[PDB]
Amino acid sequence: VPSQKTYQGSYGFRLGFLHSSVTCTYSPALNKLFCQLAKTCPVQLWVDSTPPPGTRVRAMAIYKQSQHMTEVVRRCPHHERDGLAPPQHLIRVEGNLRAEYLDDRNTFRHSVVVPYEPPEVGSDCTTIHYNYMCYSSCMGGMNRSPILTIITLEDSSGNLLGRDSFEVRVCACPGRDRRTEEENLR
Ligand SMILES: [Zn+2]
Repeated sequence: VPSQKTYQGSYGFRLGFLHSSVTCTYSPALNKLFCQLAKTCPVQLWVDSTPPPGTRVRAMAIYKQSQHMTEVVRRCPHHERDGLAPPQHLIRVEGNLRAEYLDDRNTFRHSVVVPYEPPEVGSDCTTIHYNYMCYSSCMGGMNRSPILTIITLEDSSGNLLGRDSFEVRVCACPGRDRRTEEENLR
């Protein structure tokens, strides 16, 4: 099972989030992103030093709870029904002409990878636009089992260079749900 532990590594890799009728909102308190289905989720990649050419960025979802971490996160039957992302994949990347949709031969886990690109002129960070294609309610079962998105910075061979992660709740009312959860967190 993929590790969720933060690993800034040698390039000082870490994620940043943007608040984007709320379609996508991030709670620092809960280290949790709340977003609507199939809407743009801007995730920022920050590094202290530019990684080597050929560096890649992979996004993968896993269940948070240890008791279900061996289960593969995938879309529900209803939702697995752009000609690029396989219908079974929860996470899609929007606006990248080099996204690769992968299925691990041994674990059957899904992931989407794009080349790492240095911040463009006029920016201090690199931003990736993710879309979540199924609701937490579809994937969580009775006791709403939460999922985590794990983002890894990798070299051309797949070797780990850095990792960061966040809980994600894909839901109809991101704004309301965040308030409810932060409320309960108090
Ligand atoms: Zn679904």
